Amino acid sequence: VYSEKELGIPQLNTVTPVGVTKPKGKKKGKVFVDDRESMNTILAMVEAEKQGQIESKIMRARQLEEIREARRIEAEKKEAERKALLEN
Amino acid sequence: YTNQLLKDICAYYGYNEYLAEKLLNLFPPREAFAFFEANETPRPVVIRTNTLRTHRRDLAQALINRGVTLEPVGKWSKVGLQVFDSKVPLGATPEYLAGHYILQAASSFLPVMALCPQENERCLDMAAAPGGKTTHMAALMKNTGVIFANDPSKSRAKGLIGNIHRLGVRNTIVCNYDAREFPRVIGGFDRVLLDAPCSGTGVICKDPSVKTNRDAKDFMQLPHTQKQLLLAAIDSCNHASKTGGYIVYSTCSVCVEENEEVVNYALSRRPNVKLVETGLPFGKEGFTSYMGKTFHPSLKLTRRFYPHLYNVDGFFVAKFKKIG
Amino acid sequence: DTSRESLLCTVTAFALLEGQDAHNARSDLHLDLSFFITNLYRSLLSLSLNPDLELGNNKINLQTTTVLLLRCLTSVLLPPWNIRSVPPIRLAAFCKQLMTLALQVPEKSSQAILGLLQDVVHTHGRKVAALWNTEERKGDGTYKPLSETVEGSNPFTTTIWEGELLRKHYCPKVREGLKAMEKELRSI
Amino acid sequence: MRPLTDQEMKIVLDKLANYMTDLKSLIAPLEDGDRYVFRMQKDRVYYVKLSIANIATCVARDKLLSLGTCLGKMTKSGKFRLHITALPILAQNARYKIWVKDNGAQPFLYGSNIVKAHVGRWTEDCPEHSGCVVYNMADIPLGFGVTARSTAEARRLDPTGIVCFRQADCGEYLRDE
Amino acid sequence: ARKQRDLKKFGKAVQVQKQLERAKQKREALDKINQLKRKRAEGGALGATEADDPFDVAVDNELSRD
Amino acid sequence: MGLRYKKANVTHPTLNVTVQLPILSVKKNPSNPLYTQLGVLTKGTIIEVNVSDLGIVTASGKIAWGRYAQITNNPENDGCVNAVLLV
RNA sequence: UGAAGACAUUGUCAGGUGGGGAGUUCCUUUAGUCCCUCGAAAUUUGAGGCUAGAGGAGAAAAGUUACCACA
Repeated sequence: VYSEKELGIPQLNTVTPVGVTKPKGKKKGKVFVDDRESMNTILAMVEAEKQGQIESKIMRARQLEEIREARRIEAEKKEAERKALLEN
Repeated sequence: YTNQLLKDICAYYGYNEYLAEKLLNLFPPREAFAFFEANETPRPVVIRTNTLRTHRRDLAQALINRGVTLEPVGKWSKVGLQVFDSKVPLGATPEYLAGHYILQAASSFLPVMALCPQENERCLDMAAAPGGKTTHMAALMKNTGVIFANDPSKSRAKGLIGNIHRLGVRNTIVCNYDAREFPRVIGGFDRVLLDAPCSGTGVICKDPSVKTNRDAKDFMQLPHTQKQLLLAAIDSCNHASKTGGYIVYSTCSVCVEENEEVVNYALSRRPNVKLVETGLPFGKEGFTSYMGKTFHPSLKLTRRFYPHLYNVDGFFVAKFKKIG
Repeated sequence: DTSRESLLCTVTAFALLEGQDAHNARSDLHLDLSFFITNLYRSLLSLSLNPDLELGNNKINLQTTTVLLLRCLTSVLLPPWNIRSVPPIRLAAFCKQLMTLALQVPEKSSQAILGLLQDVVHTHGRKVAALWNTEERKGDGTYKPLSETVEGSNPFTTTIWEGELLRKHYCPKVREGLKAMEKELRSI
Repeated sequence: MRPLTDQEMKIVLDKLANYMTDLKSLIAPLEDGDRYVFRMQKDRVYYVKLSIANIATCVARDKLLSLGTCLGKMTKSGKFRLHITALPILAQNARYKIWVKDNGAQPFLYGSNIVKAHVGRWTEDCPEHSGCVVYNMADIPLGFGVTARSTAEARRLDPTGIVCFRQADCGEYLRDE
Repeated sequence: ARKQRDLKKFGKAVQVQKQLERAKQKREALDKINQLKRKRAEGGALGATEADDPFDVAVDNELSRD
Repeated sequence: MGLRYKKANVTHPTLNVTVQLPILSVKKNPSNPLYTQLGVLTKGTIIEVNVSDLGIVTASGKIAWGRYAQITNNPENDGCVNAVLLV
């Protein structure tokens, strides 16, 4: 038994797509984000992770939609930053 | 005669021939002898009460409850508490570990009350090596504003960060910068504070190397460095503010090249500085002339502190105002 | 309803700890109320808002929530066992909220709330007297009246001024207990 | 002074929430309108007001030493550790508290795990492993740690039996001197 | 398992070269201090207090003064 | 506590004097770099000693405060710690 | 047309930082010229300049410890 990260396993094209695979070690990059209101929803997400899944289907769907609205807000800020970079 | 007095004093106290001659000059003869007793003699141990987590009376009751013999010291301080005897070590008490009180000296108290730090005010400290002054200033603004802690040595910075975060300060940033370069970095503060590197004649009990290891060459470069240190203090403060901001000049030396000469050089080079009454309760006025050279009569408002009069270390305090 | 049912459950769990064999079972069980005082602290606002406090040898089955609040608030700040072993922030916060209870309460519940809190000060004294005096005030951070925990609020920063508001309350009855509160305070 | 990313944000608040009861007061807008923001310097994270964070951007990154209150350290494997620097905010709104006697108070300062014979009073609703913050009589914050055993099981051990674990204690301020 | 088999067969041999180099580290450090002995006994030119560099940096600085 | 020493007997090859001066720090124990960190006093271990009482005049007219001193005895076998100044 | 109100706010220069975005593939240790510049000192110093002895796939993660816990 060994860790999968240590094994050089190629990425497989499942129902979840591979996207564009980045080379390992050679110019591997990452991203950057802090936020104010979306990170407030990450607070709302983590007690929901800590206190477990909600037995109420209404409250579980309501808290998932709040994270969806946070992703929609975070995405709209990202295209706004892309438009600002195109203007500059 | 005087020459017999210098040779006898250097032999029995072990001073260097130079620094004994300089210190003999600034005193009357019987006053010099009483001063040489005290500065070699160890000083009393003093405690600063953290106003944030505790206050004077309930901390005092707590330490006597742990066996510590205390006494409120003076009418000068509502914050100071002298110690006389302690079964438990002072750093061992759980009040210390929470940051209810901090070890200081008396001379670390008075620059902070020379300053008058108010809430929501941007302040500074060019040398905060033990960190007692910085924790005292934050006790007065009640956890508001911002303090820029500065010290040019990383080794002292570890004790700074340890002392600050124990005391619960939450508002200080500490940078390892030469403070000559500091107004180029930011500038525009309210109340700047400077405890310059000095010759250390004011305190020989803590550092007994100044008895001999301080000569003619050291008395030129060291006051030279206070000048570039001190001119940076005006060039970093604000000429105007919603709450008026003042500089404070504090040195741990009794020398006359280190003290009352640097402030003469500063007030001559920058005419947009005045000096008024410094707010400390007691003290002795500075000398307007020492060796044929005249200083402006604003130095009568400066306060000098001496081991023989008060059981404190040798100190100079002066506060500045910025105009333009 | 829910305010009463919690208060019926309130003096209940305080009675189980009040058991002599059960206090001898403090070292034979964890029976701890630090979850439950925090429930009373966050509900002291809601209990103050409800004017249903007075309605038409028993420990639990008393109907009115005025005496239920008393037997609660007696057991919190004056335990039978370990009477003088009480945490300080619990004394500072519950007495400060008692001043808020002294604002929104009817008259009969007021005197007994008043008549309780000299007994709190007369037994504790200097541990709570830091609040009434501003030289004994800690300056850590501003006061947060709506906190989820008793230690979350920091009542050592705020002094007490609602005693002044109770002089403005009917003098003949309420003001008597106020002087009795301040006289026992000076007598300490 | 790199602010935390998405992945790093869930790690710090997770182990925070295993010790905290109200996560909303920590990130709350205050009267001046400025909030408390989390930055990180040299693989350790700092908990700071936003305004003092903003004027901290002037110092050079590998030149600045420390800033505000240190919440803890990022480990090499990506986990998060708490230091006793995090204690003043951690004890401000703690969720489970332990009181120890004076003969057990100094053991924590020397660095022992909490044993049954020193506890002054407990809190309920503690599972077999729950984070807790320890005080003396005077509610002086002494440290934080995890409960060793549950509400029933911790006491049915011996009076020489460890009741709560040591994680961090105020005595580490006595080290860097 | 190839790596495990190599240190299987080496075993004691790693211990022998290990004991030899630490004794070589003892010999060179003692010999380094002996060079400091003949340095100061023949000449010198020092400070009042003493340099805050640790060893093998400080001692190399005094050897560079030759 | 009983295995701790704060003072060592230190010989000065010039002026041929032995005195007691305090130990300031342990610089290098060549037997083990681990033993250097706790400050284990073995043979040929360099310590820093206060040379204030000697008053040896350095260059530029300055009085020394800390010198190298090699421990020349085995302090585990005999109680006294003995050393020679490296001057 | 009313309120705030010379507060903000705004823009331009001169800076600091910049783990972020776009491209891209000199410092360290030591000494001297006590020569030049800026400082300081009742005449001598300090800080920069210049010169010469020795070193050099790229924010994703790497080398090391007479160290800790585990296997």
